[PDB]
Amino acid sequence: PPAVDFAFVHSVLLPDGTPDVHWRRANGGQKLRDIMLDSNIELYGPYSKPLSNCAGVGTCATCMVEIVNGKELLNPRTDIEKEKLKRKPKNWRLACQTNVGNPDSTGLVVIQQLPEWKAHEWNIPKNI
Amino acid sequence: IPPLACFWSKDEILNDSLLFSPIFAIIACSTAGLTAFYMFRIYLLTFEGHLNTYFLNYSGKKSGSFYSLSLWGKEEEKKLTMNNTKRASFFCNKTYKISNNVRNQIFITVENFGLNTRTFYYPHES
Amino acid sequence: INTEKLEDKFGRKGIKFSESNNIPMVELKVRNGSSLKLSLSDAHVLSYKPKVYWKDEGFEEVLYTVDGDESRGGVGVVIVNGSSVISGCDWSVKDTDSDAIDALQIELSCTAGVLDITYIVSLYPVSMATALVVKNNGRKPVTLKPGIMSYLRFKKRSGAGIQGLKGCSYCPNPPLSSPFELLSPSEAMKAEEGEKPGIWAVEDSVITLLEKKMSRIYGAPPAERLKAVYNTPPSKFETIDQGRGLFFRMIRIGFEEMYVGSPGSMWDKYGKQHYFVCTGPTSMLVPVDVASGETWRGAMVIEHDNL
Amino acid sequence: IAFFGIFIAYCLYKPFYSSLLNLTLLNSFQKWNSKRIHWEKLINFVYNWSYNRGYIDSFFKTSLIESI
Ligand code: FES
Repeated sequence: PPAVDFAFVHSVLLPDGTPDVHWRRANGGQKLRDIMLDSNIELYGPYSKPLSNCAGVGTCATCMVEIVNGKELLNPRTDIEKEKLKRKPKNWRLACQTNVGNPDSTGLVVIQQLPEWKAHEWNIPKNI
Repeated sequence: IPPLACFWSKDEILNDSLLFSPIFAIIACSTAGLTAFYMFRIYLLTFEGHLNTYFLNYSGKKSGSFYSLSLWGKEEEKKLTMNNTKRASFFCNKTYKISNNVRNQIFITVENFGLNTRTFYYPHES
Repeated sequence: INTEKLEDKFGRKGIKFSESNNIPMVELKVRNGSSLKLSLSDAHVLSYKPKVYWKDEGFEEVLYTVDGDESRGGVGVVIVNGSSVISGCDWSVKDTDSDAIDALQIELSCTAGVLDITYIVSLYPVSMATALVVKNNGRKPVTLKPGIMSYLRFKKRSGAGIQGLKGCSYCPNPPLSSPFELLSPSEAMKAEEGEKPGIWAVEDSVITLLEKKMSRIYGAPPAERLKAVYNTPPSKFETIDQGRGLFFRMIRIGFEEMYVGSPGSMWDKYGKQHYFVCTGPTSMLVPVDVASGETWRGAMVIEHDNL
Repeated sequence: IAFFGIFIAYCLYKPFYSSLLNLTLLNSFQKWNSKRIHWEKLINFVYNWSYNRGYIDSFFKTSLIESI
């Protein structure tokens, strides 16, 4: 079956000093917010309270996730990721405004959830 | 709340409301229930629960600050900075039919340090 | 007084070595008054009182133990293959100088022949740290199963939940045979609503009730054989008390699956107060096989976020 | 009706380790409502209302002050 290989690196470190990766499974692409809600990984952080989110429409920058090596199978920004978050390191997307695409999809996108409240920089490779 | 708070005002409001017009009255009581709802929501989001900002699930600088030394002491490192792309978790895990496992992507999750502005003074009384 | 020898050799500012009723024992005290009663030469922790409230009595007892029986109560680490490997009480300290007053560490050391089990108990201001590391020396790959079983007492019996093992599949699996048990694996799976073999069920609740006998291991190590994403279960959960308003969190490092053990109604036959839970991560449903000479690192951290 | 509002806010925001309610009922609150499909429109409409100020702020900044 077509299984996209999310990694979902958590924001905080382990107390040992290594990151903890969870490697979620869910099929295809419908919304990244629905995948992170369904497969039980921590999207919102402190905004995970019930009325602390816009329930998927994009009117709040609360589902933001740093995505690295995520130029392969992803939709472009819907002028809401371009507007809610503006002065960012440009690898940050809204899970309720991004989508990893079609159900026939294989890929190794790795997503750092909660780019707010983190301490690592990921040392991104310079494109082009 | 009648004994130790203010209730008799709203009691007189709804008492003067229900003998006036039936349209305005039950929606006023419904908004009173909503008012109790959001005010208790405000009180719970402010005072009841963990802090949501110094919470060790959330803040990475907090996890870097509490753990001044690791869990092994003098093992696994002299400390490690520049933790690399440990997708395989150093388990030498081989790949089945998939898109990619390794590539020309060499990105090390270089985390921040410890033992610097370590205190993070908790919110004391004014 | 062998603990006096450890005191004038390795004793430090927050480290107090104690020897009463010819039992070596150490008490770790970091700056915020956090008490940690580690029984020496046993790799077994009795008591743990970190500052939860903001009083002078902010310290609260976390681990369950009775007053007299030090072998029956508290978190003890256990290593099997399939017999008990570390039952020899030859545990000795290796180094202590870790940090001044804020964070402490007592690392013990033994030797089971091919396995050099040195064992770290650290005291941070918010967390107990329990760290196992073995090291092969002989020419034999050992197929060992580590185990760190903790016993967290709850003030009220109605207040029991783990808050966060939803979504991942669990299997009712009887625990490891520890010398520091509270319930045997024969009675841990007796008179429940999970069946005795490794039946599989998906947890569909964000918090689980620990009222019944139903005891299980969370995670899918049969999925681990595929070495795909394989749905790695979360390394954290918020165990709660609800009798008084505090909670705790357990973080594993190096382990894969996490066991909980609910005593159900059978807590009356040993103790009478402070209903507990037999919780900890193991490498049991798929064991670990290191090498003919390498080392393996597996750590467990119980933390509080109240302070 | 006020204590009903207290109770609805209490089961949603007061965490499990400090709430005074029985954990069977507290478990059944999420067990009855783990779908977030008939909640995914209600929470959306209430949050968009409180965030866009009933759209009256946007309408006044669109056809009252920008009209001027
Ligand atoms: S939930 Fe409102 S930003 Fe995605």
